[PDB]
Amino acid sequence: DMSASVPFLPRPAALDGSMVGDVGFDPLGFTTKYDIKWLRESELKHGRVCMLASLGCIVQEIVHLPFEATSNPVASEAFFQVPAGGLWQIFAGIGIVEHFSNNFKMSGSTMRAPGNLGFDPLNFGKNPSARARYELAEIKNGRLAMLGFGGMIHGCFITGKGPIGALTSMDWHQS
Amino acid sequence: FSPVPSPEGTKETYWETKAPSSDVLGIGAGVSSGNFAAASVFAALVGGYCTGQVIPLTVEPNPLFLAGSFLLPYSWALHVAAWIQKNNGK
Amino acid sequence: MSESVPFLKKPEALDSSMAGYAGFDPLGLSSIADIKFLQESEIKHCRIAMLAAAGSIAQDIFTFPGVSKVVGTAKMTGVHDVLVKQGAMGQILLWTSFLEVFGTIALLETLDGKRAPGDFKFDPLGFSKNAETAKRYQLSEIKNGRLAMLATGGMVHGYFITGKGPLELLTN
Ligand code: CLA
Ligand code: CLA
Ligand SMILES: CC1=C(C#C/C(C)=C/C=C/C(C)=C/C=C/C=C(C)/C=C/C=C(\C)C#CC2=C(C)C[C@@H](O)CC2(C)C)C(C)(C)C[C@H](O)C1
Ligand SMILES: CC1=C(C#C/C(C)=C/C=C/C(C)=C/C=C/C=C(C)/C=C/C=C(\C)C#CC2=C(C)C[C@@H](O)CC2(C)C)C(C)(C)C[C@H](O)C1
Ligand SMILES: CC1=C(C#C/C(C)=C/C=C/C(C)=C/C=C/C=C(C)/C=C/C=C(\C)C#CC2=C(C)C[C@@H](O)CC2(C)C)C(C)(C)C[C@H](O)C1
Ligand SMILES: CC1=C(C#C/C(C)=C/C=C/C(C)=C/C=C/C=C(C)/C=C/C=C(C)/C=C/C2=C(C)CCCC2(C)C)C(C)(C)C[C@H](O)C1
Repeated sequence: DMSASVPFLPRPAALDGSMVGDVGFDPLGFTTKYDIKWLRESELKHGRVCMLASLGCIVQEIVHLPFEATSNPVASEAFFQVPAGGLWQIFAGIGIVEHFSNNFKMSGSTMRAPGNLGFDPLNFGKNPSARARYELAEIKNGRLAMLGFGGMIHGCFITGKGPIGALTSMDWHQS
Repeated sequence: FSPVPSPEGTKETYWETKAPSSDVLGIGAGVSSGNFAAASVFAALVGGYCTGQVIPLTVEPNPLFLAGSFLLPYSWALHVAAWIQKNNGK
Repeated sequence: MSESVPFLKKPEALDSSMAGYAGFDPLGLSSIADIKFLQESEIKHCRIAMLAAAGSIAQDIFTFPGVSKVVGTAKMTGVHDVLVKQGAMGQILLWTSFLEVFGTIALLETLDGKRAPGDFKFDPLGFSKNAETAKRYQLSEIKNGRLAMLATGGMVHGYFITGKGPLELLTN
């Protein structure tokens, strides 16, 4: 009927309440234009990268390898300091992993279950009742991570001190 | 050869009468002929005054007089709408 | 005839059911533009103006900690220039613009006629569940907003003439 998240606007037709992590929040109606499974797959993929990335930014400030250029406390500044060959290795690996994960399938070809890559080395969710709460947990923590990583990366651009240093050392008593 | 689309709200405007139907005035279809005639004279006088006040154009023209000068051509369209409404009994 | 202006005819588009109806539209602007759009705009203008008038008085009475260094003496419109240089005005614009984007979707729904104008279903604390009190509150909102629109213009123009600000000008 009407969206729970946005009370005034009508409920998006596509959602149906079925999908995990849905509160009716689609004001601009992207769902009508695009396939729901592809959209959710992008949202999960974006979130999973962001969760790893935010932990990485904090860890990069706190810990370093016993090597130069990996000792930088600023995430972006370290990206420049670290050798290009390593960045190329990761980028090539990620491309190979995308090819590996989808069995060489594009957006039309990929659409299987939504976001269910099925990588389960340790199956935390043995119980079906317990599962879908792990689903719910992943989506909410990933969304938080996407906003937090962006918030951190721009704070690194502005303050330049890394995430924890910026947070504790807020500018205090000066314009 | 195939149906030609038009925006929703397209209506028929072909006329062979003395004056066109008031639908040709769009959002101004309900305004009276007196109100267009008074707006016509008002826009003509204010537009002519504002135009006259900036005829020697400088590098600092008053923006209100520039904007008010656009009332002169708008008054032409206003008196045309006044003739249309007077001849439609409005 | 019109309840507000006896000599002129009653405005056709306007109806008694709508809140804040005085039958006042001498130039018939309601005929030219969709009434639902005009209702939504009037309510929006009223609420922005209400915040503006209260803020205008409030800035005279008290100022938030540390603001005084940034705003040396300027009041009303003058403060905006300094806070435009600093980040305050831009950050407000950004968040209001984000709100307005959803407001644009809401406006479309009002124009289609599906949704009643000016209602965002924002009642965090219940004040309008009676359905009799609701209408009185709505009339109060319209009249207070109209007064605040007139007030905001009145105060800012006094600032233009003298720079006093609303409360200071009253004192002297
Ligand atoms: C989106 C995620 C992301 C991205 C783009 C980067 C990118 C970068 N990291 Mg970071 N990192 C990340 C996540 C990420 N990291 C996470 C999650 C951790 C652990 C909490 C770390 C811990 C880490 C350390 C300790 C250091 C870096 C450093 C660096 C930079 C140099 C490359 C290098 O020397 O790697 C070196 C990377 C390692 C020695 C170990 C990385 C192991 C991975 C990233 C963590 C596990 C991820 C997960 C299990 C992957 C699952 C794979 C599965 C899908 C198959 C590079 C810009 C270096 C740097 O310059 O520091 C300032 C450095 O010293 N990273
Ligand atoms: C149109 C409204 C409007 C505008 C443009 C401004 C603009 C400004 N004010 Mg004023 N102000 C306003 C309303 C307004 N204010 C209101 C309503 C009040 C309380 C009565 C104040 C009280 C006030 C003080 C005390 C101070 C300012 C100051 C400032 C300047 C810096 C920004 C700042 O810190 O404001 C901060 C303003 C607030 C935190 C008050 C906002 C409160 C309103 C009610 C917001 C309510 C949001 C609502 C609860 C959510 C509704 C959601 C719904 C739409 C769905 C800036 C020029 C500062 C300045 O430079 O003074 C010289 C300053 O010290 N304002
Ligand atoms: C849903 C909804 C809508 C909406 C919305 C919103 C708010 C959408 C917000 C979307 C956001 C914020 C997405 C963020 C993506 C960030 C990514 C993928 C970054 C990954 C990290 C990387 C690549 C890295 C890295 C790095 C590491 C870690 C360490 C460094 O040394 C190096 C390096 C810098 C390279 C709207 C309102 C429009 C309407 C719609 O109807 C419904
Ligand atoms: C699923 C599963 C397993 C797994 C797994 C994995 C990899 C799990 C990893 C999950 C991770 C890394 C989650 C981390 C999310 C980050 C968040 C929520 C932070 C948001 C930031 C905020 C709120 C902030 C901020 C900040 C701002 C913006 C500015 C800063 O100056 C300061 C401040 C800090 C305040 C595996 C694959 C092993 C197998 C198994 O079979 C299934
Ligand atoms: C509680 C809450 C809600 C809320 C809310 C809010 C924020 C409601 C706020 C409503 C407000 C701010 C009303 C303020 C009106 C101001 C007026 C009428 C001005 C009168 C000034 C005059 C006549 C003058 C003058 C002057 C002239 C011109 C020049 C000067 O030199 C002199 C002088 C000063 C005399 C809502 C409804 C959103 C939902 C829910 O319920 C939760
Ligand atoms: C410029 C600038 C800025 C600014 C700003 C702002 C806040 C500008 C706002 C200006 C406003 C709100 C003007 C409103 C004027 C109202 C009028 C003329 C109505 C009068 C009533 C009439 C004629 C009749 C009334 C009537 C009576 C008497 C009898 C008939 C019935 C009735 C209709 C009731 C900043 C902030 C960017 C700063 C920057 O540095 C400079």
